[PDB]
Amino acid sequence: AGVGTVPMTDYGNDIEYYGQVTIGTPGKKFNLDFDTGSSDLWIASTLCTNCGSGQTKYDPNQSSTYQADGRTWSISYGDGSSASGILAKDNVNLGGLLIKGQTIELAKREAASFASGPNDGLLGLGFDTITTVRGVKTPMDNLISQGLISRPIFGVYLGKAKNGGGGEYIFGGYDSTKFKGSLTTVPIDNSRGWWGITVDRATVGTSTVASSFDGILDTGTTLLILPNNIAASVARAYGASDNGDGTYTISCDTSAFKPLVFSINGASFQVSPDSLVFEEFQGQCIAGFGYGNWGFAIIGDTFLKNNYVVFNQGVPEVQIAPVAE
Amino acid sequence: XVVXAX
Repeated sequence: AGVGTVPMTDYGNDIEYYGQVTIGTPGKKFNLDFDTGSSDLWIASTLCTNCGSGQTKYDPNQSSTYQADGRTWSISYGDGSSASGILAKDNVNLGGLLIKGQTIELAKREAASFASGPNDGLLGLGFDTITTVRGVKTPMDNLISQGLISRPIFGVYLGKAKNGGGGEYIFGGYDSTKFKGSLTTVPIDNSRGWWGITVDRATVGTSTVASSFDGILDTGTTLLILPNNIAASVARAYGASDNGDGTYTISCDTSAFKPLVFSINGASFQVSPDSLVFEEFQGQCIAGFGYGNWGFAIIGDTFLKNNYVVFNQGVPEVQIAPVAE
Repeated sequence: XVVXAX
């Protein structure tokens, strides 16, 4: 694997994607979820009292480069999960790039969904205006300032379980084998600390199911979550039925569905028919799109496993192109 | 599902 190249592991039916990170000296490998919707780097530690027995835990005592920090932290994600603990400092090796002196957040407590998932913690890739502790420099901030990347970018390829899973993150570069055509440049709004974009319209066949709306590119959100009127409008196009819990029940037979097409900055990006079905349970299928009571959409893995994204922290802007498949 | 710092 090339410099700053991190091969990802697809968990379940495109639930999430994690990669290995080496923390400490001599260091241990941690499977972290790469999240563009958050900016805190936290990991399960031996200070943890409700952590999974399966999780790999960071042990201060076994890293000769650990440095104590008197600050505490606590986070609350949008799916109701959380974690809390203490700050510390150590070295993080991301794809061969050794970030020296990264602020790592060691978990003392964590939600049970963390304890039972595949992750040892999270790597956040949002802007630093949203770190939970003021003054923390995120890993991207550090790669740039330590000169480990020459371009303030990361290229993201998320695979489809249907095709073998996988995925790959490249810090300071991108891979044109993973996409097709020309990249489209889309300006980013980071005023709320996220990768915000504007979708000009959404169509299904010849029907305009939605006009322009804002969304955030979130690699760490499984589905495409839309504001209530938009979701409703999309579901009507597919005969999906509201399960009343932010999810829809859709036909398992996607063969007749037309793709959901997003018009972003003049180009067409889609959610292929197959991605319209998230999961099949005892012959009932959950749709790849859901609803939330937000004015903005959460453009999650349903969309990202269909379109390659180059994230530029410097401008900021993104470059999108249809995945090559 | 999972929905990461809202």
